[PDB]
Amino acid sequence: LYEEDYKLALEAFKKVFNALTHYGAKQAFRSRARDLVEEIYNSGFIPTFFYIISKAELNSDSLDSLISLFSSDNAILRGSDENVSYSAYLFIILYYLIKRGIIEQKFLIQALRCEKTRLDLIDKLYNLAPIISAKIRTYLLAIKRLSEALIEAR
Amino acid sequence: LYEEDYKLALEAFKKVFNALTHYGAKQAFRSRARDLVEEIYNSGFIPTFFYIISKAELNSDSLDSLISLFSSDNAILRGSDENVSYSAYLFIILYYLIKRGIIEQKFLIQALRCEKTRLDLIDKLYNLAPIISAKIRTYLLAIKRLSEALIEAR
Amino acid sequence: LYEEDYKLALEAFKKVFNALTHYGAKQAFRSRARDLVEEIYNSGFIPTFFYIISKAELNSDSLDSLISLFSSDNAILRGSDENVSYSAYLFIILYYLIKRGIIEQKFLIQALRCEKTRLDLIDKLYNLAPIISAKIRTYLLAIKRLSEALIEAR
Amino acid sequence: PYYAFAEPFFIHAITHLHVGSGSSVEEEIALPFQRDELGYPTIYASSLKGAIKSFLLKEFPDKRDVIYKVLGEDENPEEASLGTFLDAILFAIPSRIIEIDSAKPYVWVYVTTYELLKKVKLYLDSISQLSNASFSNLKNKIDTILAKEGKNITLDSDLKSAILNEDFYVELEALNNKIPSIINAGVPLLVLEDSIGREVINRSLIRVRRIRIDRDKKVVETGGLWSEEYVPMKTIFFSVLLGKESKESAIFASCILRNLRYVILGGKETIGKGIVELRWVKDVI
Amino acid sequence: PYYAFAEPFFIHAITHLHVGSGSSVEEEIALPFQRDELGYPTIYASSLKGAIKSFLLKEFPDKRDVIYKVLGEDENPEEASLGTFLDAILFAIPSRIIEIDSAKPYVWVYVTTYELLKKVKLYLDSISQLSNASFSNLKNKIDTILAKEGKNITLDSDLKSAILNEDFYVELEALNNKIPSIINAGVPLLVLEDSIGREVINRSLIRVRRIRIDRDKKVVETGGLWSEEYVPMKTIFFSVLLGKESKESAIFASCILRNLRYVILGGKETIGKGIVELRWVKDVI
Amino acid sequence: STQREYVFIPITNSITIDVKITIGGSDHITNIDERGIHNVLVITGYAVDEKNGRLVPTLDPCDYVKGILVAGTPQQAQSNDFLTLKLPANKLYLIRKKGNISDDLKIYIPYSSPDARNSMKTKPVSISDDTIVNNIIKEVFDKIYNITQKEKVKIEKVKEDIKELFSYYALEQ
Amino acid sequence: STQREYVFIPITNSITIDVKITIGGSDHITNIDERGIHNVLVITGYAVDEKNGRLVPTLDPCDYVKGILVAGTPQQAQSNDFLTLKLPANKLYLIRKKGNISDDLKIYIPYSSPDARNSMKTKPVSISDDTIVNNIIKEVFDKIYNITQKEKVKIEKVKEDIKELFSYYALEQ
Amino acid sequence: STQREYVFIPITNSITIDVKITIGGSDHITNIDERGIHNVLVITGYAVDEKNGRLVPTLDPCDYVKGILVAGTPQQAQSNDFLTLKLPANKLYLIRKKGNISDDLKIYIPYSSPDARNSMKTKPVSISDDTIVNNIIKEVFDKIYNITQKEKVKIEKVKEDIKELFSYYALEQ
Amino acid sequence: AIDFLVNILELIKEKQCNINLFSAISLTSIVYNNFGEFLSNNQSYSTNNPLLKYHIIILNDKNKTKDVEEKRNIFKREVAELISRNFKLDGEKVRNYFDSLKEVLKSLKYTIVDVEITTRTRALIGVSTSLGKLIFGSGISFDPYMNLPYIPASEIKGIVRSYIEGKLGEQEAEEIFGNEEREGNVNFTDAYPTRSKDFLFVPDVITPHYNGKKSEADAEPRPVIHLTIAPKVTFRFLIYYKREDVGKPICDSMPIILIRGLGARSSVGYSLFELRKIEVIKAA
Repeated sequence: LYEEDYKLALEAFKKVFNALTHYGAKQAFRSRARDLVEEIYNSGFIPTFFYIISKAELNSDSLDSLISLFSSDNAILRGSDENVSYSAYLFIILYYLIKRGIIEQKFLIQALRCEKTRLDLIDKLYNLAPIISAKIRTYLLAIKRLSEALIEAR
Repeated sequence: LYEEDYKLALEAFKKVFNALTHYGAKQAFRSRARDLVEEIYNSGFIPTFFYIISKAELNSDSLDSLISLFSSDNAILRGSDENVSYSAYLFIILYYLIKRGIIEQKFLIQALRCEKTRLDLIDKLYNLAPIISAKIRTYLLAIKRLSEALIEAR
Repeated sequence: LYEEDYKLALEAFKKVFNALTHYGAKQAFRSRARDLVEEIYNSGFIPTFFYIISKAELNSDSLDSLISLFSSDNAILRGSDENVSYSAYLFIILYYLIKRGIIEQKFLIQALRCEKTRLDLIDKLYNLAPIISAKIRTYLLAIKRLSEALIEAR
Repeated sequence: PYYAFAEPFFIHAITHLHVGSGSSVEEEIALPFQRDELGYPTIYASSLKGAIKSFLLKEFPDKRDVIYKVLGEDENPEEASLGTFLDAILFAIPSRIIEIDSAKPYVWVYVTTYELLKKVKLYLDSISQLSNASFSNLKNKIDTILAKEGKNITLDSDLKSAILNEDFYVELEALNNKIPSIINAGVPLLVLEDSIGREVINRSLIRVRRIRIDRDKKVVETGGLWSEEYVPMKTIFFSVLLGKESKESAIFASCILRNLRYVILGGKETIGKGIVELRWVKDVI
Repeated sequence: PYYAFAEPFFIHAITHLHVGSGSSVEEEIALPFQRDELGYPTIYASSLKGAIKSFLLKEFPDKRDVIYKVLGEDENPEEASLGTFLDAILFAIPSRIIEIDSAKPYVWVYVTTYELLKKVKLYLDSISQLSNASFSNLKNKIDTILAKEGKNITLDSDLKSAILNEDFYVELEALNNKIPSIINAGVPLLVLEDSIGREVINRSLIRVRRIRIDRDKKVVETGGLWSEEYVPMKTIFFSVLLGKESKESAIFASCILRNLRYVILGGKETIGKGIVELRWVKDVI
Repeated sequence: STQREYVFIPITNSITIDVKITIGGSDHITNIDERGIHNVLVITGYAVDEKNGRLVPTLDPCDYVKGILVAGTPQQAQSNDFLTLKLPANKLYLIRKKGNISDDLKIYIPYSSPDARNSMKTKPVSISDDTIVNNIIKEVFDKIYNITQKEKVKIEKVKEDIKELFSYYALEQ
Repeated sequence: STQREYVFIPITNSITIDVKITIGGSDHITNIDERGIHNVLVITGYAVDEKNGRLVPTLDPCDYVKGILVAGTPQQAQSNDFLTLKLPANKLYLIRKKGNISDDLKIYIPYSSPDARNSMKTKPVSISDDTIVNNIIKEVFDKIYNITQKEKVKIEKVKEDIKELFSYYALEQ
Repeated sequence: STQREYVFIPITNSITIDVKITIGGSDHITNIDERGIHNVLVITGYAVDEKNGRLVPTLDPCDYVKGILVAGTPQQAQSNDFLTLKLPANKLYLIRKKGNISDDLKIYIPYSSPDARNSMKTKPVSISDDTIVNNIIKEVFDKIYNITQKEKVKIEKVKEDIKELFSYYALEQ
Repeated sequence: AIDFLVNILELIKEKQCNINLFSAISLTSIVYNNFGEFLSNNQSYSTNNPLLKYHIIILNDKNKTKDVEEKRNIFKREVAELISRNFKLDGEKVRNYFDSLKEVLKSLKYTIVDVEITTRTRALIGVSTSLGKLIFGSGISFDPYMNLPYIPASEIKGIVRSYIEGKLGEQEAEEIFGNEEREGNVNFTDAYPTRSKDFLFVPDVITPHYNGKKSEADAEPRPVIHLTIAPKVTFRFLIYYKREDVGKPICDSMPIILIRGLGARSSVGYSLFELRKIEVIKAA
């Protein structure tokens, strides 16, 4: 009928394809995409989310880049290859969580701004893990397909 | 009514037949022709198309081969069997969409060149997923017959 | 109410984060969380447990702060970074042992002081080692992830 | 009545078992396991019948016509097969356990839900109303359980608390020691609420990544990477074998269904998957 | 007999083994060893079959046709594999022991749990039903032990109590001081109850940390540090090789399995971590 | 005390004569060292007011206006409509930090009245269109950091970052 | 149009007399439906000044205050020093959203002077000392929320709910 | 710096005299390595005029002319009708890219007037008739790429591809 | 169970080659870290245990905590000496194991390169590993089933590869050791000590004064007792392959790399080895 998850994946890959300026960051985000959907299927969402935020290094420098990618289109993720790969994938997940109204965008953005409320963000995510893991499947699979299509390998 | 599509399919198959050189790529194309038509009508057009492009590896050189194949006749899309056949079937679908005016030809030949517009192409296709499920069935089934007939089984 | 290892890890990390005022202490705690898990596997949980306790160098005053950390949420671990980090990790392990009900809070708090207890604590640990080592490591892996995520790299 | 004989049986997985479901595009597991109308794994009666009928057909080369009469010919067919299988309902699945409120140790138990027992009760009702072969024993062993719906419950021991598959916490309330245990197996058997049983059972499957290595350089081939999905050994499925008149059918249920104990279901039978033990409820309760 | 031959064999690690299960997210090490449904080390039968098949394809080059027939064609298979590998059950694994009051101080000792022996007996029962082969010696040696379950057991020693892997204090009791050694080495064999053997075995592996040096400044590269699980040398995995009658299978069991002695399993062969030997119980016991 | 000045940096060139100080001290918190701007400040919950562009206090956590700090005091004809405030150098949500601040500082904010007669519907806008990005280097970033073209011949770096680093939310009213 | 006034919820009696209209109309933003408080607004970037507790403006996105939104205009002797502003009913940071909003709204907020004479060091204080919960329910949830003591005997519900849902930061300087 | 000239390859021999330079420097991006021409050039919206074949500028995004790009200058007799350009090697639609580019390049283009005197219907022309491929080898693939008939005994690997690697649009008008 | 901890030191002093050294050290670490408690307790005073010594010794008469804190450092030093003194190298396990492994590999048609290297100056290998880390803060690469310190095969392969790389280009390095797209061609095994003159482990110390200090004002010593691998120990490891064109570099590289370092902190001349013997057994 709708396949709105594919539309959302498309309009999110639109963004993250225009923030990873350096090409290696694109190739590494593709690596993250081809793997984290399998990991989230097997080992649930909360463990994979912890593994993503850990490898992302969400220092306040990056967090500003994400909060800007939310609204702006001239945002650019800054960092190393893998750091921005995991930051882009975290943004993918958070975009889905916002657009589908699972989280309030005001609350999320206010959390990423502060160094403490990020813990409350992770907590509220923990309380919603089953619904999130049931919903985000098609979105993440679409993102995986887009990544392996529109990006050359290494 | 779709009774001209038995000729359109003949033309598209003649093209993609004289286009693949290695016979293994022809047998792989036969495999794809059998496999994908079920998925298009079981899983939807958008999911199957994402799968197709993900397995097609849209790199500018093979893209140029396809662009010429639209217009030339000796065009040789090359590479690897399991990877050139998916591009051949994507060409099948695109040849249909062009020749039935469902998508504008110049827009396609242009978005198959500029990476940015290549994403807007997929967006357009998302906005035409219901229309391209009703029209193209007869065409794809004709391609299925032609594949099973003219390409000797592996 | 029973809380999963990730929920428990988040709940503990929250208050241990709100108790390391200085930032060098935070980075040292991260450095601990990232290797004490491999150490616990390699050298057992009881050897590593008492290594953490000793290296914490409690001095019966920081021990008071650690004990207060359970009751209040305004308590603050005090000492040097290379000691405050170990006191924080010691509290992490104690929070697990207490919350999972493996060892009573009164027993633990009565240990770490009053040297007569420490040895029967050793014996009790040798009784409960199969109970603890089953999942202490997957509780501490979440701590490792949370620390790598929400604490900068020194 | 309609059915001359009715042979309900269990399917215990000796090794791991993989009954292929059929791939797709939005699948995220290249080779999935046959699910049922509510997610839980089952064995479609077609796979059951084909596997068994192919087993009997070579383990009994003398009477290769009693089989063809009860389970249908493979050449030109001129009559409907007299035998009728049924979709193997998942009965109970093993699961790792880290238990509370008991020093009595178990490293794994059996887990089933209420919806599975309701489907089994459906099978039993229909078969007892369609073959005259009643199963008051098993039917009451299941009615006694279903009288306790909406509340986790343990049968073969007393636990009162447990953590199943390292994630899920349950507060079991032993039904009664007065219930004779369904298939013994030593270990306890939990009957869980279904909303939690769903996650537990899903977590109790076995997903496994496999690769394909090039045959001349010891390195993976491109595209040679997938995942498979087994149910663990000691899994119990419950199916029913149904039969009609024409005393070839009567032979079948006296010469064939007694020498039938071990079969190979599903695929990957070169990876040692699928070895199955059938245990007829006729002689197991 | 559904199986022309059954060839249960043990797998003794010569060097350490790494048969990895790929990187995951819910576990801390970066290259764990293949676990099982219960949580013990194992060797998925796919790994066994792939390794053994590649090996003896490059070893016996004249008999490619027999090998393909019994194990499977590598391209365009017109027929299934006549040969079946079962998953390698972990039989006995070394462990670091510290104990006073022994006539001999041991440095390490084998360790087993009753669940592993139950799985071994299950393999033997299944293949003895599905074949003419019967292994009464192994079954006797095994249920001789299994009778004395519910407590920790030392087969051949005088160890009263010990500390295994410097974390688990166990009080033992001898079995008979008469029962033969299945592990033909005077090293004792502890057989522990589960839920204390599960950790003792999970904790008995070898997590070695490796790095990658930044060739330009000769320090560790950033993000170039990982751990890997190996299984100790002399670990024993029990497994069964099965075959169906073909007259190529007979030849497979007539010289190839009589000349299969050492193979290279798993990965990291270039670190010298693959070598392993097969025993063929039929000529061991 | 050491007093810095905040400035709105929108696409609106309403910043010509709004300060008194180019350098004042030997340092502005904002630095530009061959690598792009550093210690960029962010102010959240505020928006720009392009018609006499100033920081307006709305109550939306999404409205953020990034800007730069310069050691200064505004134009000695204000404090009627400028938010003056002093912070212990930590509540500064800074971006791309280079060093550390001295744990005390006073700053001013260009304030505009809430004007509760019109809905302050604000919209996001990024700084593009180098036409306005080229001059704004001279318009403020040179008149203040006159080391520009005296140390950086690679202005395009300090040109491409502001193209992407600085942003705000816009009333468009 | 409509008027709604913001009321901070600290543990101090700087709120007793700041409200002039209890209801006036027949609805509000904040609600209480048999399960506690819903549709609560949160204001960030501000903190409390309990000696005449008003939302002192600072720039740390972390200094926030929590309060409910009821209708009214305060005392007609203020709004010369209170934040009056109109928002499109969505740019508010609402806690426990229940229904759609009126797509237009006027807001009144107790605003304090920046007072750039001393280092603002705000301190996070949660609501403890349930005696405080009692005297705050007497402060507002009886003088305004007359629906309490009319429908809810669940005073423990709203007490435990105020003990957690309402925390804030304050300078105490 | 560097100068390159793109030479059309239609089915006509109007190319024989359209450049004076055979090598000029040492490297043309158009390379041949045992497998056919690598780094072939394609431009959009353009179709050629085989009768004295020059690139007519159309606007049809389907209008593409396939040729090879060689270093040189045209005949030292033009730029009164031939387009020159300076493109930094990231704006060139090179196909069969095997080696990389020198991060900048000046390009010349054999151009012709629009000739606004008829409907500019272009014709899809695909290089067929390997007999014409033959002379095309000795005309340009041997004058310029002298390495022919010295190294490649597999000229058919350069004869089979030009029948397919090169198709274009001609006006035939 | 606690008697095991109380008697572990006696155990080391008596068995000396047949205790699991890994578990022995990990168990005596509990003693070391609860020293004051294990000290202030009636241990069932055993005239043969090393911890009775600290009851009759008196340091800092007045204060007790500092007395215990200095007794603990003396005890750490004594533990290091104890491990160094009693735990020596039996050696025959390694010879039999390597002979068996060589026979195995010969059966598999492997060209073998038997190599024995002697340690010149006391070596540190796997300092970041875990053995004594709980006591000394720095470990040794120890195989707690062979019960002998070992050089990881990965480490030797890596040093050899770095040398061959800097010698013959990354291209040739990968043609020998394989890149991420084809397997290697040379196989190494861990190095185990066959024979040692007198000791196996010997203690040592490092004392950073000005490591990471701003000035002379915060500087201070900070000694770190830690075990090293005594000189004259002779490790042994194999190298095998089939592509017979890869032996030539391995012959050349081996005697040159060992004169440089082979372990940690080699810049200050610690992990220096001599190539005692290279033996080759062609695949024939």
